[PDB]
Amino acid sequence: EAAALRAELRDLELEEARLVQELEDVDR
Amino acid sequence: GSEGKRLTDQLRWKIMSLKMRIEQLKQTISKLNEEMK
Repeated sequence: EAAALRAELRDLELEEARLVQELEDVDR
Repeated sequence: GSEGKRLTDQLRWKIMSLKMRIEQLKQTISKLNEEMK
């Protein structure tokens, strides 16, 4: 349960970090 | 309530906050690409 939720969290963190990079890349 | 439920809730909250931010980033990325040339 907690384990499932942590897994999901990790995925969304990874996806967030990709998106922030993608924002950075539009300028540069 | 209890220690365990407070943990689950906090995790559920982080998840909800993360999806909101993820959705904002997508929109912000689209607007900027529309702005572009």
